[PDB]
Amino acid sequence: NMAIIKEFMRFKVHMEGSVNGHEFEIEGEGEGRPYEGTQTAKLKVTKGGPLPFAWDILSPQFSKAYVKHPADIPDYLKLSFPEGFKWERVMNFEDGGVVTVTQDSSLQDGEFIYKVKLRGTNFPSDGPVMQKKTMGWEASSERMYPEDGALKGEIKQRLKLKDGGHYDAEVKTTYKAKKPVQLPGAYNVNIKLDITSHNEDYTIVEQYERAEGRHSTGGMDELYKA
Ligand SMILES: [Cl-]
Ligand SMILES: [Cl-]
Ligand SMILES: [Cl-]
Ligand SMILES: [Cl-]
Ligand SMILES: [Cl-]
Ligand SMILES: [Cl-]
Ligand SMILES: [Cl-]
Ligand SMILES: [Cl-]
Repeated sequence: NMAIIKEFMRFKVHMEGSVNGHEFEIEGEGEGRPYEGTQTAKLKVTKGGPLPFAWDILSPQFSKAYVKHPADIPDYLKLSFPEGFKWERVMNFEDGGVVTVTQDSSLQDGEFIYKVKLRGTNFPSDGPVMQKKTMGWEASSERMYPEDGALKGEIKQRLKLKDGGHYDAEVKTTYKAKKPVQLPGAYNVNIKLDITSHNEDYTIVEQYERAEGRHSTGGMDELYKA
């Protein structure tokens, strides 16, 4: 609703997780312009810091309410509020690392509330994640489509490395409204996530993300719709 999701919205996030058995907690808050598809966040490691792995595997887990949509693509996730939605993600990294994530999103007292759980496993002890050799995500295209009564997204997601190379992951996410709301058809979401600042050990980190939905069919008529 245009009433309940305002042009500027704040959020609080809590993550509990483990990577290669190393347990941690993160608390953060953020803000942005949901209909414009822009947001920032500041995250703080509150337990298990400093983290012995790349911040970059956590950054994409910290807000799909802030995606710009053409007027004629049902904004399924915005419409799930105030009750909200859940998402479940699997990231298969090319060296056998795996990240599984679950998230609950709701709207409480006019603020989004995000609860995240993360399990990262089988990262090579001397690979770029555990050795902190990553340098942020390339811009991504998430292919969205409805399936089994939920909204699914698939990404071929690419991390830049300090050595000039790259490090890839296959990602699939299911996004499911807690109440029935109309699912969209297939379309793409262009995403760019930046680490804007961090302290030396990444126990305080600031992110920015821009995300915009675009039609993937419909030709010039649907182009730049909205
Ligand atoms: Cl407003
Ligand atoms: Cl506010
Ligand atoms: Cl979306
Ligand atoms: Cl493990
Ligand atoms: Cl390890
Ligand atoms: Cl970055
Ligand atoms: Cl659609
Ligand atoms: Cl478009």
